[PDB]
Amino acid sequence: RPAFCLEPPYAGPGKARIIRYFYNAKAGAAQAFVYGGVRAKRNNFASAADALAACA
Repeated sequence: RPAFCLEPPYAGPGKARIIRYFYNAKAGAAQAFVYGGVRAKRNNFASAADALAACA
């Protein structure tokens, strides 16, 4: 799998409250986190299905 799939989630400095998904390779799962709306990293998906498609 791509290296970015190993990143922990990055909320960023923004104050928005947007649910996004990251791939947790240790758990083999797509997991929800709250994203602040700015400075997204690569392991940041709109849905669990998208995270799994890229990283599973």
